[PDB]
Amino acid sequence: MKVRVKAPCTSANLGVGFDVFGLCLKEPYDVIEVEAIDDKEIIIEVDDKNIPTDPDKNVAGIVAKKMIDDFNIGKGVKITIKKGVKAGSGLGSSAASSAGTAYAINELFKLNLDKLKLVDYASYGELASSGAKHADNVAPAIFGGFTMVTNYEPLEVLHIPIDFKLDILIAIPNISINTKEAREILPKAVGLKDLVNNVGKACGMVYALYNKDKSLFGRYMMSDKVIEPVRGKLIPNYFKIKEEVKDKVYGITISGSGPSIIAFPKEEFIDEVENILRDYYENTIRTEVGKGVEVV
Amino acid sequence: MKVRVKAPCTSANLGVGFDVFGLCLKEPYDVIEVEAIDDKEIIIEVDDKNIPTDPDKNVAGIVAKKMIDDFNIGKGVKITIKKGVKAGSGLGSSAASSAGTAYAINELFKLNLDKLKLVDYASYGELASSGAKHADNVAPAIFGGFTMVTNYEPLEVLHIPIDFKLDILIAIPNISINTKEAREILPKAVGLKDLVNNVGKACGMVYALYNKDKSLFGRYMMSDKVIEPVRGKLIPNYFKIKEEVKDKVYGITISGSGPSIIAFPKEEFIDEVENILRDYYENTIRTEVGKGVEVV
Repeated sequence: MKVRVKAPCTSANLGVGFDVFGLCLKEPYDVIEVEAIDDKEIIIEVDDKNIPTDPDKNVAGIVAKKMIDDFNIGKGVKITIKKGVKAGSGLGSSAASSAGTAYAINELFKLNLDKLKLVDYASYGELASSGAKHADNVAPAIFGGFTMVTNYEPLEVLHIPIDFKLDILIAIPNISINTKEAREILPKAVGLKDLVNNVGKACGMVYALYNKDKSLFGRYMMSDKVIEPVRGKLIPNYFKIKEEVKDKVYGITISGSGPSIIAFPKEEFIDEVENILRDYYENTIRTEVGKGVEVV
Repeated sequence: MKVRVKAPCTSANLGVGFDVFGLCLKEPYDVIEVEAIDDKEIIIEVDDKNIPTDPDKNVAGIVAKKMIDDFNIGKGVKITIKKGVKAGSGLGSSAASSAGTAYAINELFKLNLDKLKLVDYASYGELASSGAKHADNVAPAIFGGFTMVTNYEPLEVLHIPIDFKLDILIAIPNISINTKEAREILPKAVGLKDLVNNVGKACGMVYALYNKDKSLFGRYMMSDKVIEPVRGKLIPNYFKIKEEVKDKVYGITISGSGPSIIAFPKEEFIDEVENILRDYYENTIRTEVGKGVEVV
């Protein structure tokens, strides 16, 4: 009685969509196995030893218990986790485990819950663990494609399938940013003009997706002046890299809280951009939009 | 050389889309005529003398001028204007004359400008007469349907045709609000929470239009907490009316800077909602989404 799942990384904010937008990646991902066991206990194992194994501290254990309790499940579970990427990289690492666990529990115990509810449960875990739902990483991990968290409580998620091709390049710097550090960078207030600018550009990106227009999507994506200029200072060579790939990408910005960089290379310069990225960051991967947590 | 046209009113902002969103109405509308005359004179006729006939001060005169200098239009022009609604009510009355003018000029002399260029010239008029492009009103007037002004400098406009029926009820309170005075009350800075809320809700409205979801569009429309709670205090009974038609409309908000109000009544309650609006205000009009300026 077990289930094995692939839970993908995700890239949130996407420039002008801070705390709303989320794009699901195909790679990297967490591989998670959940096994029903007879004694009413929650046991966790993770291939990354610094990660707590205490079911009350590990986001995966926190999600399992809440679901086990809510659905008055008899069994306990053994959760085995192979991490795709370290937390603090801006790639929704913790969200992958939260989403992956909610989705795996739903499968193993036949709960038949719809996706929005799985996002809710996964978010319960992120909240308990870090003080915030991080629904904008959890939603794309569960739905796949592009998502928008358009109300935080009650939680509402709008999903926009991405059916055209969208190559993605991810540069992963060897530094980290935890949830506390991410908030420190945030501006205290925003000028009316910036709100207007961001609302307009963010809405234009939605229009761009429905019109399959990658240039428009990427161009508007690079317009934020509220957060990006400050968040970008935290990433070595970010602005310089942005300048150097300028005409070879549809768009490039910071992934989530950073420090990872996400770029959408034009088809003709994909290897060149990958190479340029590698020259600054050895840990660079090539992916595409993902379909969300899937049974493997 | 005679061109007769209909310039429609438009509703800008729509709650969370301020300075960006614009919706073209079918009515009210200006009726404008432009005939080619020989002398290098710009002559203006307007049903009411509250509207300045002097070509340098009347927006339609300005759009008429700057359009000839540019194109070397041989003969001068005389313009007849029948106003749809009183300016300063929040229905794009002025943009109706500007956009109506440019669309005619282009029509009358078979120039082949771009709907966008026409928006440009029309804005030039609103600009040359108020310093502001008022493009969020002029764009829907030209394009018809729903538009988004996504960049003010240069001008960028995205159009979303409204292919389904969208009933509209407009209430025009017998009061005036200084467009300018109501610029200072507006906060000049906003909290991050509001950036997040508005970006999410506005993007959700775009999603709603593509999914032809009136309910979602109207509910998100009523979610602004930056401008609406402030501007709405100056509209007698607005807040109380919003609560009263609560379940009978998909949504209800301020049209532009007010005092006019725009509601999307549910099919089932259109008569009753229009009656409630007539009971509070006196002037009500039942329309739907328009298609922009067209040859009559």
